[PDB]
Amino acid sequence: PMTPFEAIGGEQCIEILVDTFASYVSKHPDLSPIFPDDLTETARKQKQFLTQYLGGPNLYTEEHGHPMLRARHLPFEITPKRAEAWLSCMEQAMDDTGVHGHIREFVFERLALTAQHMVNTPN
Amino acid sequence: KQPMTPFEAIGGEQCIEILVDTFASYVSKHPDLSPIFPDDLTETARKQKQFLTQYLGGPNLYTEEHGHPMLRARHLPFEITPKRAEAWLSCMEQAMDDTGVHGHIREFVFERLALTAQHMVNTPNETGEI
Ligand code: HEM
Ligand code: HEM
Ligand SMILES: [C-]#N
Ligand SMILES: [C-]#N
Repeated sequence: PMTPFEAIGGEQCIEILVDTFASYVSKHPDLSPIFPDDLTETARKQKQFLTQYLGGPNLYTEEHGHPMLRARHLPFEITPKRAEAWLSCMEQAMDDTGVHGHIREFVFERLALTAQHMVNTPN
Repeated sequence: KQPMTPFEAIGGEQCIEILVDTFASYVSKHPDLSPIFPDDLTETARKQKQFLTQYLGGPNLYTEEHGHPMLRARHLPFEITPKRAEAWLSCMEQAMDDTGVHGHIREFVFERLALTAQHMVNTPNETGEI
């Protein structure tokens, strides 16, 4: 024991985490313009990626191949301000789904680092 | 008579401490690598030492603290190109040279590490690399 995926609560917790996150993303002025109007598909892939990243089944790469995550974000203007907005929505999502304690810090530190890596545009 | 574990054969903790500290120095200077690593590699180095210790047959310091390495999953968000894997291995080679790691243990460790690096690659090659 115990993968971050099991510690965070498994599929059930990822489901609601990402559903709540997508809701906040869709309502954030800094993010809603660059995401799809319908985030269903986006959220489906976010669940895949977070699942596989945190030690669950290899959902994302089994369907979409190599993650190449920064490259998939290149077509979008991802500014430091937008990275902040993203993490701000993940923070609220984790608060709303009960993700606390060491797993919260573990996951958020790694997504904050990842979000920094996605930045491809100055403010 | 017990053969040495690979971790013993390389010189144990004192070697792994020196090798990783040296490696992380090269990493932080490598233009292909430093952008994606944290600015302060101290936590990364601490984890690398723990990983490599158990990776080579020492105690399970990494798994006991962090859980299963699952390194391909843990590297999923990071832009790991074939080039950056070679840079990684290049810094390890230089680090091994600086720390005195030679012989069968060096080739055993490097060849295993070269397999792991290739498995971390999660971004296609760039133009000219086909
Ligand atoms: C730094 C701020 C970020 C912004 C502004 C951003 C924005 C976006 C946008 C607009 C898309 C397109 C969605 C679609 O076409 O369906 C996308 C895709 C995606 N993003 Fe993010 N993102 C950010 C960071 C992250 C982070 C930290 C992760 C960590 C897991 C992540 C994982 C993904 C995944 C898995 C996809 C699906 C890619 C695909 O297969 O098409 N992103 N992102
Ligand atoms: C192939 C080129 C590689 C690149 C570019 C690379 C890059 C990175 C980066 C940017 C991180 C994030 C640092 C952090 O969050 O602390 C990381 C974490 C890590 N890497 Fe690598 N890596 C590579 C290969 C390897 C190899 C070959 C090994 C082991 C033999 C390894 C073991 C680790 C470990 C244990 C961690 C810490 C994960 C954690 O517990 O958070 N990596 N790597
Ligand atoms: C990406 N959210
Ligand atoms: C990884 N270093």
